[PDB]
Amino acid sequence: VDCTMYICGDSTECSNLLLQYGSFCTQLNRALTGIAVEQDKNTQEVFAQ
Amino acid sequence: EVQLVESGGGLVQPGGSLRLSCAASGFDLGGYSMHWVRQAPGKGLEWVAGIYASGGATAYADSVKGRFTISADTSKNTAYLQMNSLRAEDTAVYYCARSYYYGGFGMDYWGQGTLVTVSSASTKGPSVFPLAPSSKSTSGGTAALGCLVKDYFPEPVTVSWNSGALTSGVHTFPAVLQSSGLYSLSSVVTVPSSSLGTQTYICNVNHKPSNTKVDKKVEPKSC
Amino acid sequence: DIQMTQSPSSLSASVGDRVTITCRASQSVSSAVAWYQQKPGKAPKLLIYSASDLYSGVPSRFSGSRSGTDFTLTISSLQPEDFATYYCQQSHTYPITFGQGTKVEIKRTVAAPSVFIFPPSDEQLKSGTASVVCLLNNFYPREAKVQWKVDNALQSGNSQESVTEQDSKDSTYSLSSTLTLSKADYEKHKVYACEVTHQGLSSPVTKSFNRGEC
Amino acid sequence: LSRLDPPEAEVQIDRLITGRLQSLQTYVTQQLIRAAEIRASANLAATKM
Amino acid sequence: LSRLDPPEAEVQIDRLITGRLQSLQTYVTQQLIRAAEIRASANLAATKM
Amino acid sequence: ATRFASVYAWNRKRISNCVADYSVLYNSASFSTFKCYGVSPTKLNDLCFTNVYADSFVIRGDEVRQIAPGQTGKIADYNYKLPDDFTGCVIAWNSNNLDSKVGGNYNYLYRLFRKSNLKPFERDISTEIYQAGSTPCNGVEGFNCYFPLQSYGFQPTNGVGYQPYRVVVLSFELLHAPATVCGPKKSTNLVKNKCVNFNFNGLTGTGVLTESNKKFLPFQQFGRDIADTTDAVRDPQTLEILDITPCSFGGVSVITPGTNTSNQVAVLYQDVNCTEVSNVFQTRAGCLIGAEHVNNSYECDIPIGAGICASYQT
Ligand SMILES: *[C@@H]1O[C@H](CO)[C@@H](O)[C@H](O)[C@H]1NC(C)=O
Repeated sequence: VDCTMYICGDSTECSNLLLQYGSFCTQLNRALTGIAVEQDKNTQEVFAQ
Repeated sequence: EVQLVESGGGLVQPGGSLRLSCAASGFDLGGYSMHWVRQAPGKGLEWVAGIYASGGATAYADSVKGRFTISADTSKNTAYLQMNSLRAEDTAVYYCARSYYYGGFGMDYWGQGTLVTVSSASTKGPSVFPLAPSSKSTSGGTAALGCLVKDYFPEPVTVSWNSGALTSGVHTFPAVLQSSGLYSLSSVVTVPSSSLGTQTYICNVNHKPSNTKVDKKVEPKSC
Repeated sequence: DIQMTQSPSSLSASVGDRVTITCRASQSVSSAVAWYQQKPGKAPKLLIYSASDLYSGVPSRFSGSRSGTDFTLTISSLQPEDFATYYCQQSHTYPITFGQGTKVEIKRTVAAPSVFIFPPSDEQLKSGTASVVCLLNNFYPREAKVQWKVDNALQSGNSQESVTEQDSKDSTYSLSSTLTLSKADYEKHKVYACEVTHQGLSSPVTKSFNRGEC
Repeated sequence: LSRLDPPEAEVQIDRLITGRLQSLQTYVTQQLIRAAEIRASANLAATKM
Repeated sequence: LSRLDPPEAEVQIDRLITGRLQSLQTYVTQQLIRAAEIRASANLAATKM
Repeated sequence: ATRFASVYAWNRKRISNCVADYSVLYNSASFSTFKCYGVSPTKLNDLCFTNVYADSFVIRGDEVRQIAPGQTGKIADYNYKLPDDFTGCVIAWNSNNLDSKVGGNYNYLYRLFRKSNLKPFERDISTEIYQAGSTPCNGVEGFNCYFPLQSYGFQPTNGVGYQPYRVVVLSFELLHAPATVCGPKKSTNLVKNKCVNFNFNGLTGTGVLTESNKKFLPFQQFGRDIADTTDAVRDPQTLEILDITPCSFGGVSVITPGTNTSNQVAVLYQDVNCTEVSNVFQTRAGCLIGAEHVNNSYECDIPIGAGICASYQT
């Protein structure tokens, strides 16, 4: 999930107001990417033997 | 220009009656209610009566019902209060006022009020008792001579010093009514203390209602 | 017959300050309320009528509003001429009742009074009674009292008092407090004294005399 | 942003962004817990292999 | 709701409903993390059995 | 309007099926009061409403302050009430040269009494005598028995707070229905199979307009998806059914060697065309800009996705 467009994209005003929360939503974007990576690691542990 | 002018007050003894009038100018009476309000000396205000000029219907305070009658005349553009069965408990400054509808609206404009007084002592001119200065040291080096104006009726009285020439440093009290049926008030003059043996200090009590005056010399006493 | 409560009983504020006085009715009064201003020696003047309508000849400084059942009267900026007693009237259900009325004081520097004692004189005592007089002159604020002592004991139930109106420039006033004794009681006590207490007096003013003195 | 006067929009936008971010945080937190449980199953499968 | 002027009551109620919800969300998340842990102890118990 | 209604009985104009220009009222600026609540006055002809309403009446100048959400007062509670969640504009102006009469204009009336407060947009035109006291009035005028309806003292000599004001309140109603009241934005013809911005009766979005492979029933103008947004529309002037596809997008990632070996990198644009984003490679995972390709299989180094990996060779 990309928090910029999730909240509102394609707009200067939408971006400017999301940025008032600083790095908070960046952390969610990172958690989700990290989960997807971990899910590949699970697949590799099970099959790449 | 809107004006209300009251008239007809005076002194009426118990068992008598008094008619008050109030003229209107700058506006009509029609469409308005007219009211009278009473203020006894030393008291706040109490309503007496109201009339709707365009209807003739009235209302009275329960406390005055059967004694105080209200009416209005739209040809003359004036209004009246007929106060009967007067007692010494009914003495007050009587005000005229106007308002909208029977009620639910406040009063817009009042007159100045005319004073009626009554007592067990129907009238008396004043007399004056002197008050000695302290013989001891005071703050600021100042001192005063005073007096008590006693046993007169009715109020107002005008009180001044040095036969009316001295107003500087003069401080006086409102009169209050005593058990004698008569009014009293104290008065002082504060000056540098050495002036109390130099200047003249005669209390001048002017009482127009009894056609009298009191010229009372106040002096330091040995002490 | 709707009863009014006006509050505070007294308010103090300097010139130029914002003053709010409130009135509450015991019952509904619609918008029938009138606001009056009374100066010493003068008839009450009308400021506001029917809750929010300004009376002609009244400064724009006088205004008000209503919230719920609370009626608020405001002077946006006090002038030296606005130190007067204020009242509320509710012209809804007759008899029409007014509130108690409230005062506004200038907040002048606080000071103690010139205090004189007049021991009963030989001439006054000819009446068969005695009158001891303590007079406090030209002082501030409005609130002050005199406690009497007889033979250094606190006195009670044997005194009377009268207080005057405040001065047009300084709002100072004088206070008169007396003791009533029969001549026979005057003769039974040796020492009389006036103890003056109020906000401007750091140490109660005590003045005294012996019977028969001055 | 097209409805309210810019500062009025800022107030309503802040209410909306905050609620959206909280919904994402709940989503991610719950997903992280599920990810851990799935990882345990994946490791168990790898062990069975 | 029985004490305040309705529009002010509404705002303070919204603040309290949100605070009460946050407490429920907190409870559930804590129980959810703890639930994963109790399951882990239980999976160990099942293994020991 | 030549004449306005009394506040006790305000007029309610129901407005639908029109092109609404609010900028005109704003720009003329003939109003002393022009305050919008829940909506901006700043030329918002972009938004459209299912219906709008215009409520019109005459009140005193000091009473103009009550025509707002969150208010109490003689008008706010007994003559003209707005909801606290109101969306709309309050517009007012001085009518001294229209509503002033010699002797006073007593045609305008207000309610002084009621036994309860009004609901938002409720009217009460009853003259039944209000009983303030405990005894029955039985239709008789008097103390504690009021005609609830009273005239305004709109005298020709009154100061500003007592002058009559003409007030119009424009309420904007947005339902899950076609906007029949919509501003005069320049009308444009639809462009098919291209990424465009859209505004269909005030409902906006961005997407690629395409012919629909499904039909809609005649009673409705649009359909919606899982996120409650527009899925497809019927054009409002010609009833064609067109789908709206989101415009191409995706995350952008960079494939890089360690920056101690080389600096040749490629940018992978997830699920998009190489013409939308010389060394240009199009695959299913996305487009790689700054990369070449080989059709042979080898060991994986940096994954692209869907079975394809990037690596470095001479
Ligand atoms: C562009 O990308 C879209 C969506 O991934 C795809 O449907 C289309 O076939 C692509 N076009 C080309 C020319 O690659």
